[PDB]
Amino acid sequence: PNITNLCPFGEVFNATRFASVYAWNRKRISNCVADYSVLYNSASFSTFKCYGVSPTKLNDLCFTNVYADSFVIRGDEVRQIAPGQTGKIADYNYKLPDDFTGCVIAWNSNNLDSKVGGNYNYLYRLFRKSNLKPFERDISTEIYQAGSTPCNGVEGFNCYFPLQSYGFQPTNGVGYQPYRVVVLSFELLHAPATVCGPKKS
Amino acid sequence: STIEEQAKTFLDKFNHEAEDLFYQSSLASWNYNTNITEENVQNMNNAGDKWSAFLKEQSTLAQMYPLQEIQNLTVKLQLQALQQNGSSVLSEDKSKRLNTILNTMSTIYSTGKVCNPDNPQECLLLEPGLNEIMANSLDYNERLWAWESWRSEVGKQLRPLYEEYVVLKNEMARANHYEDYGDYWRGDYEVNGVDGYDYSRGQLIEDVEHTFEEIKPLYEHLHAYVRAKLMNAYPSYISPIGCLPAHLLGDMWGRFWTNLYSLTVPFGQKPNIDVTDAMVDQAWDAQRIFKEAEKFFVSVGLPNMTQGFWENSMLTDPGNVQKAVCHPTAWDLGKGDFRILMCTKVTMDDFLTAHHEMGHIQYDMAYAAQPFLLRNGANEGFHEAVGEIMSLSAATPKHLKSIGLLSPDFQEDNETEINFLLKQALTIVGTLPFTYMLEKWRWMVFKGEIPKDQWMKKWWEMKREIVGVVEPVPHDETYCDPASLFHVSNDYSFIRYYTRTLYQFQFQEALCQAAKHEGPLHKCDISNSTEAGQKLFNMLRLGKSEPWTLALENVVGAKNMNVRPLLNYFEPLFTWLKDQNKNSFVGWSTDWSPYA
Ligand SMILES: *[C@@H]1O[C@H](CO)[C@@H](O)[C@H](O)[C@H]1NC(C)=O
Ligand SMILES: *[C@@H]1O[C@H](CO)[C@@H](O)[C@H](O)[C@H]1NC(C)=O
Ligand SMILES: *[C@@H]1O[C@H](CO)[C@@H](O)[C@H](O)[C@H]1NC(C)=O
Ligand SMILES: *[C@@H]1O[C@H](CO)[C@@H](O)[C@H](O)[C@H]1NC(C)=O
Ligand SMILES: *[C@@H]1O[C@H](CO)[C@@H](O)[C@H](O)[C@H]1NC(C)=O
Ligand SMILES: *[C@@H]1O[C@H](CO)[C@@H](O)[C@H](O)[C@H]1NC(C)=O
Ligand SMILES: *[C@@H]1O[C@H](CO)[C@@H](O)[C@H](O)[C@H]1NC(C)=O
Repeated sequence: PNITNLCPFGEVFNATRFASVYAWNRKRISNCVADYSVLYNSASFSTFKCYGVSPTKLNDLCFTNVYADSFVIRGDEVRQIAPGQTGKIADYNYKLPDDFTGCVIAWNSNNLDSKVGGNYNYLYRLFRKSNLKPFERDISTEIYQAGSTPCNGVEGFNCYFPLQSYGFQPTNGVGYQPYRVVVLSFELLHAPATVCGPKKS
Repeated sequence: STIEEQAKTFLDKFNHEAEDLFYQSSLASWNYNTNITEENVQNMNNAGDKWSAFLKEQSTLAQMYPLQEIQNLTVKLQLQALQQNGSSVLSEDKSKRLNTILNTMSTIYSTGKVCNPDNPQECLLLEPGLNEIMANSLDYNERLWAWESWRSEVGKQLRPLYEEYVVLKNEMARANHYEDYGDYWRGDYEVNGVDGYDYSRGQLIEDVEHTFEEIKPLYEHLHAYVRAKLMNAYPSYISPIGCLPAHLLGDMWGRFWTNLYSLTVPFGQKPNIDVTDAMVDQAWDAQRIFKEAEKFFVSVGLPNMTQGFWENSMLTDPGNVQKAVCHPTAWDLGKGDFRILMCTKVTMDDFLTAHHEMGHIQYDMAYAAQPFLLRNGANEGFHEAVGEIMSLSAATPKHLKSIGLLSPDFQEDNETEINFLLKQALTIVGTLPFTYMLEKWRWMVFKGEIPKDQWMKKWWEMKREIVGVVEPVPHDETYCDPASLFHVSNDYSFIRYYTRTLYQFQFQEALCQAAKHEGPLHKCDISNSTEAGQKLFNMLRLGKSEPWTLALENVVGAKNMNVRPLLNYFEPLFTWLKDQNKNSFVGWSTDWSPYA
């Protein structure tokens, strides 16, 4: 029939501020109509790499829930938002499973997220004792112990604060420019699937 | 856990913090250089002090990780680079004295203004007031006046300053477990810990002498030819048996002989390869110059310039209102920001300089994947050599005909190749004995081989013995004749030009063999060759991660600097000079036969 109540993709993609990659925002999208052709046919995205599904049949298939994870990383760190990759972002900030079904959408945001003095409002975790599990969030701000001595909560020698700020200037290279990344995770569960595509008339 | 993992995490923290702090310092230095204003000077000084203080605090943190318990070569290289004390090992009073001495030598050299006694109402600075006189005058006593007056004022100011400088730098170097400051400079080529590819600080002097002994016949023939031509230019001053008078070499110090090309041209009747008029006729902007250079670098397979390069570089003189340094400089500011600051004119020299500085930019872009403290050349010679090879390839008549700047009906006979090779020898071969003699003199001064009361007696003795250049009148020890040059007065290593010159032709033979050029080496162009660009980029991507001996193995297949590619490059000119020197006498006499 005639379809209304579109899924809130404006509050994910067109958000005024994005989260840091260590504290990446997850929005659960349910009980609405998800039009994926609006995103795929946009010219504003640099990466639209879909894993486990093709973009053409997204607008047909139906899913139980959609997880929209949003964060900001560097240009050279977009490749680590993929199954099976290795780096600071994949190991310590945001880990994707190998058996991942969904799409990784990234675009350059040097216009918004870079200021002439330097935008240091975006943080990333630099050290953790072990690699993250898939879809894990670590927001702990406890001092990393690289040495045998106890840190005792103070950043001294062999003891570092694990969260480090991104330096974003508008004159940086494209591998250092900020990129807003939205990862959509599609799962089907035994509950009735309610996030369906638009139906043609 | 282990010491190596501790050092690796510390290096990660250092890299992340240092890259942003270095970017702030480099951006402040850029804003000073493109806009010379006092608040920009203050901002530059504040950023530089923050960067130096951060390096002091990180070196202090870095020393607590001992070197011999780390086995990974890259981690050990970054820790070796970070754990150098620098001037920090010296006492605070002596460190302040050394910094004050360096700054006041910089001000004396930069703001040194000299003019004729009894005519003091206006005076000429070194650039361009004295440079133009040295490069264009044909008068013996005018050039003699300019040379002696500038070495009188500058040397008599700088001699006690240099006497303090040598003692302070030797104290800092022996405090840093070096033999002298010369050993500290030779430590740039020191490779330790790699099996087979190790290079020692003491091997550098032996290799430089061994290469210069093979340089010497070509330089002797070139010196005899230049002596005969300068005898024609100045009839009575120059002797057939003696050295060249010092103030007649076309530059202030004798650094290059390229301003004697008009006097010493073999075949003036034949045309030149000057393409200046052709670009003026086609209205080539400096933007077009850099785009043609970019076309050259994409033809060989190297990456093209970033968008930030075209947006943020200053490739034209800004105007009267905005002040900028005119010297062409390629800037690796950090965080993927690459810029060129050049006041580009429509000349061949500026076009070749654009190729040279974009070669510097390509070298900087290639090791951007490396860690921050390994983002350098493998030695100081490679960084300049990779720009000079682009200057070699772009200057060829094949490249000029290919891009349309030269007429397709230009006749390339042997005479034009001889005079082009002679111009390249006056630029390239003529700087080699001057460079070697200057570095050997500075090494003997730092080593204590030359006492302070005997600096000039030895120096002119070295110049007569090596460079074949005689002083016009004798100088006592109140003069400081070496420190009138930019690099020695401002604490810069000088062997980088000698090593650059040899690495230039070694890289040229390697890339021309890669490009399958089948003629003379000076007729070779490395455009359109993907494999030559790949062989170049294999070394370019390493940066300082690998030893320079291994990088040289990656390019030319040799573990050491070699002199035979240079001699192969100038072999037609060498045979021509041997033919032309039948009547004249090759070699010089160290006696005072021309003038003293
Ligand atoms: C987000 O912003 C872009 C750029 O203005 C716009 O084209 C687009 O319609 C907006 N909304 C979505 C859902 O992408
Ligand atoms: C150079 O400095 C002057 C003085 O502050 C300033 O007005 C001008 O905008 C600067 N030039 C540029 C290109 O920023
Ligand atoms: C040295 O460390 C780097 C990362 O810091 C690593 O990629 C490289 O493989 C290591 N080399 C060796 C020989 O362990
Ligand atoms: C730096 O200076 C300190 C203080 O003298 C010294 O302990 C350390 O060994 C020096 N580092 C090197 C590499 O010489
Ligand atoms: C550099 O090369 C790439 C690929 O050939 C091209 O897409 C890009 O537009 C080039 N850069 C510029 C500034 O033209
Ligand atoms: C150029 O070649 C011709 C023909 O062999 C010869 O006569 C002439 O001397 C050569 N010129 C030079 C400078 O060698
Ligand atoms: C190099 O390639 C360009 C593009 O095809 C061509 O115009 C140029 O003539 C080539 N250079 C030579 C020397 O053939």
